[PDB]
Amino acid sequence: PSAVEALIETIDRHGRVSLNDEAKMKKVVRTWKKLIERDDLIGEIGKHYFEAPGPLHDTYDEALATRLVTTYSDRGVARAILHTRPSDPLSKKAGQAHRLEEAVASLWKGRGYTSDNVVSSIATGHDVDFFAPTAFTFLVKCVESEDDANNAIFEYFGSNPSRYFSAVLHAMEKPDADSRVLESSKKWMFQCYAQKQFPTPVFERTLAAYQSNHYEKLSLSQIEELVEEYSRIYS
Amino acid sequence: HQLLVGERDICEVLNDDTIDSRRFIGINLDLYKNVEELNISEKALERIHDFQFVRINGKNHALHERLQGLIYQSPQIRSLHWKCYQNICLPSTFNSEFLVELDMSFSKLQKLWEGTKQLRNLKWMDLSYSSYLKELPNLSTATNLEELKLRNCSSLVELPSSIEKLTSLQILDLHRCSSLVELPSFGNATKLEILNLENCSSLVKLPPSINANNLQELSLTNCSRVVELPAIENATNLWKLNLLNCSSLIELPLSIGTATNLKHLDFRGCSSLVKLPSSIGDMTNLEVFYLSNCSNLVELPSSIGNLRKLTLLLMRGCSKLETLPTNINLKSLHTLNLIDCSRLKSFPEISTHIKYLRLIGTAIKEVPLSIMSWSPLAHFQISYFESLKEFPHALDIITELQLSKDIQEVPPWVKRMSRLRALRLNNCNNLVSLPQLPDSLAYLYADNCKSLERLDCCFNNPEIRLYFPKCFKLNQEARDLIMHTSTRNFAMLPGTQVPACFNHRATSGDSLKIKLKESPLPTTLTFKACIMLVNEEMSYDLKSMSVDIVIRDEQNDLKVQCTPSYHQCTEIYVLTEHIYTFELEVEEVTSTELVFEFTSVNESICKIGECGILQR
Repeated sequence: PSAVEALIETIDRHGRVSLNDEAKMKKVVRTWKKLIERDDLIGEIGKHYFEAPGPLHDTYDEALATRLVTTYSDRGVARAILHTRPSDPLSKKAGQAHRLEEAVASLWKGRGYTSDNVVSSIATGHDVDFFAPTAFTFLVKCVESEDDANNAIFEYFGSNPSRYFSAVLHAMEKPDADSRVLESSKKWMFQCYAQKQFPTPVFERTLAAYQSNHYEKLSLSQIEELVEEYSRIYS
Repeated sequence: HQLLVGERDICEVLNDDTIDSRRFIGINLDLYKNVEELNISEKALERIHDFQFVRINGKNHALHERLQGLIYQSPQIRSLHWKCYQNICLPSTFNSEFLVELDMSFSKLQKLWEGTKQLRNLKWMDLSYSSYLKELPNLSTATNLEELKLRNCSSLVELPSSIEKLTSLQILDLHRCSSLVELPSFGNATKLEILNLENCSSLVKLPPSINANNLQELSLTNCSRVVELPAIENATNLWKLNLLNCSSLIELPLSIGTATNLKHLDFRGCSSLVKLPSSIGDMTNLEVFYLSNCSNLVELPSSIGNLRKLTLLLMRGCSKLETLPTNINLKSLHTLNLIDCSRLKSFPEISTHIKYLRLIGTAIKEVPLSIMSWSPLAHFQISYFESLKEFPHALDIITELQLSKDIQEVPPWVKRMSRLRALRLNNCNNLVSLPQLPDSLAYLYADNCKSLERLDCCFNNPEIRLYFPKCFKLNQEARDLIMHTSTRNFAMLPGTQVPACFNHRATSGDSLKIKLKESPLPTTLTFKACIMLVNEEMSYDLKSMSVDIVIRDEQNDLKVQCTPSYHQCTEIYVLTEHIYTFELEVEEVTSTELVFEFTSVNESICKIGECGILQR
């Protein structure tokens, strides 16, 4: 058959077959890549799923996002979004990918997800992955403000500045890391300890106490970077 | 060419004082490993060997002083790609006469050049993610330029005044230049092909007009301070035009309707947009047309009738909207989405083939006698008003009702209402009882009724969803009916423990042991499950819940099949102290005891706690 009919029947079969978690995490990416291959697929399938019986939506993209999230779980959709980022943002593939990602973000907002639900859905297991740009931008999309996204990541680490700083330092090494945003997160942590009127030089011993899932235990307590910088940025 | 792929393993070749250093047209480096300076002899810094294709992949916080010595001394540098440049400015010795491409996709530059240099044959300049850039050079004498991709340059305060002379520009990506406050006039022959200004939170002014004969995309998706929009002269082949969240936009260019091939128009969030232009109807093939939260949009132009291809007309929260156009018949309209339009005050009669008519929150208060001439409505939703009894032609077509907060009693004539498939009560703070509902009912969303103690019905639709969130006042015969109504969908109820009717209770977890009531003389068996959720932080708005079900036998090991095998509802609420029930269907099991493991998809939103079942 054609591409639209084949992809629709694939999505329906996957939805009703009640497949394994690893099977869904593997098939969501294949379906997702099939979706963004050409620019006349998202619209046509969205229009088809809009008219089909069920709940009523406001857009076609919302209908497609609802069906995708229902078939492959909230974590499967996030997995497909993070691992299917095309290279050139001005291409047709990138446009379709952004359409799908924004539809899913609005879907999650419409269900009253908090920052913690979104972070736990994106969560992959490695604490460094939350600061990769392809995940940080989606998180900011879902929470609407970088401060709230940073707070959500900080709380997901058990409110532990040691783990947070280790993750940010590891994200510094990343090749395509938007260093401005990484310094924005580091500056946010410094600030949230700063205006608190907690300008004690003991920030060193607070970090030492908060340090020893599991993570790289920064032994590099950055007595200047993570201390002298706090020393002369404020007070 | 065949690139000299090397990672710190070409730097030894350049130390040789022989002519072997010369005759290297292309150099390709990868400096992921950190080092301040490449181990190069000072004698090789004197040699003036030239490079034409330079492709260097830099490293953060590693300013290679010597690598800049050998590279930029090359006179004929045709191409240049230095990711993570890590220097304040390009060296003053650079000769860019023959430059054809430039690409510094991550950088710490602050101004490229001191003075107006020669860019006669520059054709590409990508400076993306140069967050520390302060100003572009004097882009005059850059006539042959084609693309200028300044994506995500946060600190770029202003574009050069000499942009008018880029008579060959095709692409100008200024995606998230959050500090740019003015877009200079472009010129009479540039003919931009992609004008991308997506997230310019501080952009104010725009060119008075731009040539648009060859224009396909024009994105302003969060420009919150764009006062007006440049005139789009021809736009014969626009493909994309979205002005999402563009508040402060007062009007629209009157030439927007010249785009005769545009097929989707999105103005969601465009607050303070007073009126659409009268040329909107000139658009052909315009299929999807979004408006949402468009406050101050007081009228919708009557030129719409020319569209002939419109399919979806979304209009939510259009508070100031007063009068839709009359005496039109949109041939191919499919859904008219008019929700929360407070000041509508008049029925929407603009088509005859509408299939989804959503009219909730509108102060309509009448229904015309002309609807029997319309095509059958698959979804006609109107918020209930008291003076609805006078319209017997509106009762048999209606599909969804919605009682308001200040409803003293649901009218007894709802039973006459034939094709009703839902009845949503929204915090009916002064109610007592619910009458008999029509048997076509398939949804009952009693959201937060403070007092709904009595239910006086017997639902007989096999697929009905009796959701009663936060509806505490309920006599036990009502709670018995909600739980024991035979439906193949969910059912909500406020509760604190799984009731006693579900005998085979089990602790908080996913392991239920039940025993067959007898030797299974009936082949099939029917189970009614009950489920609470683990107490955990719950958002006041959590609205999605799905469940997986797996049945395995322990006396004999075999994964017995289950017929429903999952329940999913995207409208149900997720609340802690609430009881969720559903139905189960099984084969003829040769065993005598079975194990039910009620898991839940999306373990990161809600987990199943106490859950006991029963056999019918």
